[PDB]
Amino acid sequence: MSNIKRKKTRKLRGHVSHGHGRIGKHRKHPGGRGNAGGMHHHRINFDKYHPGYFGKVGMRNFHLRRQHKFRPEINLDKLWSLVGAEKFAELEKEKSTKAPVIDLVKFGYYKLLGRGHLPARPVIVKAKYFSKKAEDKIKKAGGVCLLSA
Amino acid sequence: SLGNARPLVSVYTEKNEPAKDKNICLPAVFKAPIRPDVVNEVHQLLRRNNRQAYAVSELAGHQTSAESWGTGRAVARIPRVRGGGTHRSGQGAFGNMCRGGRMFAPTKTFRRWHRKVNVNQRRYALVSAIAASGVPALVQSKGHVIDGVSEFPLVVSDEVQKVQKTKQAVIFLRRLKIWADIQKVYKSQRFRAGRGTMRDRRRIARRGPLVVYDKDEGLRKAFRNIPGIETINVDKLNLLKLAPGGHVGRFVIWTESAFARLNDLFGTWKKPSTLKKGYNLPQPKMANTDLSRLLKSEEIRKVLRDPRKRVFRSVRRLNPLTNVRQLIKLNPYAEVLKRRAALAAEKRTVAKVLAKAKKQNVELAKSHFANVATKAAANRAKLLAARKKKVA
Amino acid sequence: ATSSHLNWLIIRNNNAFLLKKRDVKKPFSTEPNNLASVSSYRYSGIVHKKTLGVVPAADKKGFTAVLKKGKYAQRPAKNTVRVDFKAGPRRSLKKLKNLLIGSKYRKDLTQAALRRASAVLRSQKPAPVKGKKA
Amino acid sequence: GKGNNMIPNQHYHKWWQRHVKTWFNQPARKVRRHANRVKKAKAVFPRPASGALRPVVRCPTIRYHTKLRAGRGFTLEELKGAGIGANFAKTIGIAVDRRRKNKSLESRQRNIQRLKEYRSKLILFPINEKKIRAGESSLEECKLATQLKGPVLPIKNEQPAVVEFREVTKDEKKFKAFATLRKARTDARLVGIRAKRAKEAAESEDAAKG
RNA sequence: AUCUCGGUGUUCAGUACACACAGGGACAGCAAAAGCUCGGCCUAUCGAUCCUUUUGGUUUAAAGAGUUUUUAACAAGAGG
RNA sequence: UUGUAUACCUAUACAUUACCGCUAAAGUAGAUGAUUUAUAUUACUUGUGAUAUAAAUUUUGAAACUUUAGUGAGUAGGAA
RNA sequence: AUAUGAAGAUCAAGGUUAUGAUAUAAAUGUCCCAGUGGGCCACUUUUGGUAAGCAGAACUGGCGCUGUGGGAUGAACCAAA
RNA sequence: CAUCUAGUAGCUGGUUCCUUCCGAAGUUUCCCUCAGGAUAGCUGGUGCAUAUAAAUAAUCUUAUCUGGUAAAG
RNA sequence: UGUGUUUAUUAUAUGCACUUGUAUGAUUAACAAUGCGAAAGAUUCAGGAUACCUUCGGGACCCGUCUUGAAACACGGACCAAGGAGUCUAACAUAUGUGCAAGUUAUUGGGAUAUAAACCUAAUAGCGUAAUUAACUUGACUAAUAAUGGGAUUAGUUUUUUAGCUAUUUAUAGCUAAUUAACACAAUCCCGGGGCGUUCUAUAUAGUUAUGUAUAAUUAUGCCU
RNA sequence: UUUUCUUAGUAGCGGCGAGCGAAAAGAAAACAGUUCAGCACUAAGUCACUUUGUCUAUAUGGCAAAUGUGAGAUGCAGUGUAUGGAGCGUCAAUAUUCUAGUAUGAGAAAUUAACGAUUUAAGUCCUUCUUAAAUGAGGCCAUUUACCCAUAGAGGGUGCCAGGCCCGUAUAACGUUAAUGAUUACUAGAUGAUGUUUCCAAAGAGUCGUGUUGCUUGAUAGUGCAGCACUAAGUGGGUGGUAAACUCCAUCUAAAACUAAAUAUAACCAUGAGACCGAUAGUAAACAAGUACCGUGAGGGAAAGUUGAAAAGAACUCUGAAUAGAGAGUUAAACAGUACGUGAAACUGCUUAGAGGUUAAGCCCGAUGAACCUGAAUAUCCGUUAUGGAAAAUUCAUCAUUAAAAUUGUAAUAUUUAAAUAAUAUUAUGAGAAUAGUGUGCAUUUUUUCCAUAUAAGGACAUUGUAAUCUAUUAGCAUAUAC
Repeated sequence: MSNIKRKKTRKLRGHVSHGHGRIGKHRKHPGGRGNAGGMHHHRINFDKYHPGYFGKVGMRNFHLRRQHKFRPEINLDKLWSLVGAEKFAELEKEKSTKAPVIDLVKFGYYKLLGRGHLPARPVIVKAKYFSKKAEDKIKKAGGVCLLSA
Repeated sequence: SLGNARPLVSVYTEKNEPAKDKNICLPAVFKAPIRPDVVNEVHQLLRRNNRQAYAVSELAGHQTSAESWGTGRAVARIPRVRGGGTHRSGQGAFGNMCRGGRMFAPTKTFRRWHRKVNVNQRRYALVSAIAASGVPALVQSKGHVIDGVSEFPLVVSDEVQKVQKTKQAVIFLRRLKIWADIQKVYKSQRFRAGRGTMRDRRRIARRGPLVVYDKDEGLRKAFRNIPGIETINVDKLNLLKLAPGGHVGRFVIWTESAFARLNDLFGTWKKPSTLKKGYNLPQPKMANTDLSRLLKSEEIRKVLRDPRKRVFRSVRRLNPLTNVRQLIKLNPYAEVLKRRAALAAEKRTVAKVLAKAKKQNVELAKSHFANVATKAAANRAKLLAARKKKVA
Repeated sequence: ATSSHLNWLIIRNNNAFLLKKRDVKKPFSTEPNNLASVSSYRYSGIVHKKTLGVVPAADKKGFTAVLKKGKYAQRPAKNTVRVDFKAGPRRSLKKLKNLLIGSKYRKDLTQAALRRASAVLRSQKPAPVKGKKA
Repeated sequence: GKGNNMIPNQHYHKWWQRHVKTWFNQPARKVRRHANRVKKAKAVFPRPASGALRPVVRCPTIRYHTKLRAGRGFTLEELKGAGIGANFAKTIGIAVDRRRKNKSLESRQRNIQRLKEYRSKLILFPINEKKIRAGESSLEECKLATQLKGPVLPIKNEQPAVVEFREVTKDEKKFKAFATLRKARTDARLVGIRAKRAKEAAESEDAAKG
């Protein structure tokens, strides 16, 4: 499926050594096998390029459950793309007929973070968890966050 | 890009009947782009999905208890077969270079033979094999005798979908002047030049027309036995059958209820599809695409520079020390002193041949004293210049 | 999909008529309306209607029966005669190469057709010329 | 080896070519599993294809709070309120599984309509043409009008993408949540510290008349 | 011969330790005061991971929830 | 042998030229009555321009043609 | 004790870009990309050693990796790639 | 004897078509390291940013700083 | 520089028609001799290491290999024919191709049939779109309008302002030294800001709200700590 | 329960080094549930033999009789089972009906499946080459130029490549088996839920557990397993990824048992395939191959396919003691005669041609003798000439006239892209061309098409010699000036 016509086995026919030198030509494992020895003769290669290899920074969680730190998040940055496409500007008549009741647990999201630059319209967001700046820019525009599961 | 704009493909009846009472616009697939390198790559990866696994036996070459006589037994160090009395000891075992050894790396049955192509990239290649099954520059370049075929796309009635015998089916191809591509199919019937002949592919022909149909009342049975012909449903549309070989431009015969459904399968240039949920037609990188109209074109032509036209071959360096016509070209005022010294050199001659010949002093006429005694008496011609020019 | 410059790049390296011929790098192509069989850009099959084909005869060994340009008024979806319009000069060599330079008031492919016609007339000249050779 | 390489970790130290599995019967298992389903569905009656009932509630953890998948059950006290029939429901095929104890009432009312939705769709070909109490119809027979054999009997579902967007607009401009979660956190963070000082400070008056 | 937080020089791969340095933030010594004292006038006098072990928050976790013991974890030393 | 004199001989070096490559730069893409060129009628400048009638070259595998310059040692090795 | 310091941020005013010569196109990333990690010879300077076609270094040029002319001959010298 | 087993080898040996272009290294640090690595240098490939000055960059002159070797004592 | 005295020398003032006179825009072009490419097949002239043979002068050691150095008294190779050594796979990286692009990828399955292919498709999931911290927490500035905010270096843009060349509908065009604007695209350089962590510290905490001092009765009515 | 995808190379484990490494949830495939022991079952209510009647497989069967002999109270059946139950009570449906069997035929094949060498459409039609062989080449009224057939054009055979000569193939027919079960008959067994509600009530011991010890695991103050020591409880006991004690909460019910399906499959029975190998390959084995052969034995284990279409497998004669040689003969051919297709290289017997004391040979470069081979004039100077002849189209001939077919450029309408714009058809319009027809004329002096006749030559071509020019270059002379 791969070429070989473009591979270099086909260009080294027939030059003697096949890419590898007269002198210290291709032998089986001349530094060892795999990640060994990372503290001895491959020391420099493991720091640089991999610092933080060899040690132990700690707290052993026997049986992590990744269904505990789940929390899908969403910035204020988007947040208006969730409500449909033409209500974007159909409310900026100007006519404040609408704070959109958004429920993020029906959109798969659990926290509302706040990176934002949000517009001046009210919303009614219903996330599980809060960012503090999220609830400080939605209150600044006449909105809520209904603290709901 | 904007789709129809050569539109009205006409339906032809059984008797080739230069139109009908029906007229369909182009279903907008036929202006979607034909990229022949996408199709070549998508076809190639997708025809690998019919491959079967091969491998040598995993125990072959390795059915020997053969170790190495080491050194120094005057024979090289490979695993030689053990015992006695049987031609086979002690002979050479296990190696790629031995006779009976395992091959260099044996072929395994877990090569990746099949392939995952993106689905949107197999929709791109199907679309570029329908827009090339119009365009009679491209059907005429897959071979494909079509200089008596009525329209591109050939749409025929739904009455072709009821053809039930192969006798009726070849008359339809005779009446619609499709039979001249079947006759080129029979002239291509060969044997393969392999090796494939021993492996169940000795041969039959090359490819012919493709009859896209909508319903099958009888026509896949009736067209089954004709060489080169194959019949295909609208909604499926194999790319392996619609651009065979990775090459675009198969002669394709639609019916009419298989031509109504190309606006549902592939989308439209305004809306998406109905049957390929979310598919939009691919946009080209070039809408107008006629580089001949564009290079004319008076928006472009009024801003260009000039073709300024003389071409400068213009080489040989002449030597302006043995040339004079290259010295008097590069340095005029060479001419001025080259004349001013050659005229004085011609005047030094006359003063010499005069002052020598005072011991002979013969003539004064023409022979050895034309270049002497004429200019010795043309100093009377500069007696005027002192005498008659002081009137100013 | 409409252009010939697009059409060519789809065929300029594989079509049924391309003849690669091992050494002199690309001169050949065998499509029935070429006039100088080369694969060039539009000395070519389909040009969409300036496909000029000078051919013999029809009555071999008569004259140069020219398959002409097929131009606009059918679609160019092809025949059962619909797209091709086929007119054939005769009678001479000097008074039909002028009534083929005159049937082509427009000048670009003319002199490929005035050399393909002047070589079809030469190709059936040995039925009158180059006699019994005593 | 030479360097910058995403440290290798590939578990091939263990002679895994005796463990290799190849899957070229994958096209051939699609054909046989399909042809088993066809031969199953032809061999029942006009019964459903799949087809018993399989109740609907509630993928377990927080990650799948919201999804409402298909169960294996119907819960002997989901059957009970729905006019069933705990050992009649195995025959018309209602999945009667009884290691499931129903926790909520909502979980039991989510699936007690589903036992009356179907059985209001289930025509009961009779035994004797006496029509004991089917009580659907005579001439909606399985002689006559049935034989359609639906696939999945589904969840329905029925929007929950969702989005029928309501607007009020609402008045709760005073009632904060950036501090309601920092206090319901540290209520339970400090439950034991507050309930230990509660049984020393509020048990200082019991030594008066003791 | 203090507490802290980076930065630099050397060796150098411009990695580490270590040794020196030049600063910022304290808090203190001497001095009437300016002074700039961050060990020894300067160039030597020394040491990773894992482990163990102190000091340290007046802590974080043991994943059903509290309470105390235990263990763990993190910062800084020591044991080589 | 030492010190000199002229005159020659001798490289794959140097110069010029022919040819190959490589490098680097530049040109060319109105074909519909497109561009020219030689004649043959008129506006007019003396002369040129325009209409008209007298032969050709050009659909440059736009990955093609055309123009000009420099350049050429090679193991291990890389690349077309 | 200066909201003259010292840094910074702005408007003003300044002939002819401030030795020479050059421009093999230079700049910057990535594959940390292959081979290599035994060297050896020479002028000059050097250390050890009685000395060595010996041992060890600094400098630039060479052979390795390179034909051709010269030294009869020759890895390295002279000339020239 | 057969299998595990094609056990492993920093070691010896061999490693298969042509032309074109560019062209090394035997040094650094570190390693139970000294017939070997990893590391940096040297190499190639692939680009990219800038083509009908006052941008800069590298051996001399000028200005200035540095030096303890030859010589000198 | 100036002007005459002056005596010398160059240049411009050669239009029309014609012709076997330079760059032929790397020029090589002419006169003459020999020899006819015979209907089938000779001959004349020039050329040819075709595989050789003959003859002669110059050159010329035996290849592969490891090596600082091989013709080596280093190893291998008597000769032929066939066979004979950089692969497959898992995972990652860079690069290029291609598709779609806040996405993307159906490929475990299920459908639909035409056949191990091709076609359609649910619900998931992976990776990405949000990180940090040992952990608990926490989570990316008021751009609805600032691409990193600001600065510097900045290719381009009817941008945009200001003398002449060129065609003058006396317009409008195109080219240079200039006034601007732009995120001045991208990329580098610098200075900031923000999330988190850790440490200093300004919390008299003024405070601010809230279970609580108000009654109705679980609820909504006060200021305060 | 099991299998796949994902979780996840994750949590964990590890000289915390090398390395290793699961599971819940989620998504699929498939789905099927149950039985005991132990209670106030409340008449051993059970079973195996054997014999005797008597059914209808060639029955470790069916029923009954004697209840003949035994198992069984140290516990057999029925009810009933941790997911628990059993009796009362209500309340609401409620028989001569059902479920499961075998027997039987609905049905004059009535369906469907699998299996059957029993059955098939159309050319061996007319000429070339083979005249060794046709399956190859040509041809075959029109039906829109298939000769015919085709739901059959897969493959194989047959003296070359065959849809039509043959087997098959496609669709089927027939034939055989099996499955279906309308009724009837007999033997069984049975005749619901329950908003609800009082009483009765059995839950597995040297076994969990704990200590230790050993192996094992991802399991870390124990993941599983085992030995030993210790040995439970009945609101008890196990688990909740960190040991312990308290008080909770959730969650199951261990120490007894059965169970289809999805899943696996280098073996076996029968098949189909292939981007596989093509006789030093592919199995070791294409063949009398696990053979010949070797080893005391365990074991080791080859090599070896091909005459031709047909044996037509070389009668016969001569020579010889003879296989044989020579001549015949068969054959398309014995350069096909059993190294039987082809027949390479190494290596040489003979022939033929030159040469030989000249690195040992071979070699390179430049020539050479001999041999052989390759390529090469298409008409004038200071001109693809004036004349003169010859032929023929009979739209052309110059034109005029006519009939068409398109092009180009205007106009218009319907379509796309709704306003123009464009592009596509469908019409019309004009000028100029071209095609076929007729005619001052066929040549009326022209038009096409051929041949001797001038200027300076055979000119052109190649190979030479000459002469001149330009580049790069070598040598030689001397016309004057300055210092």
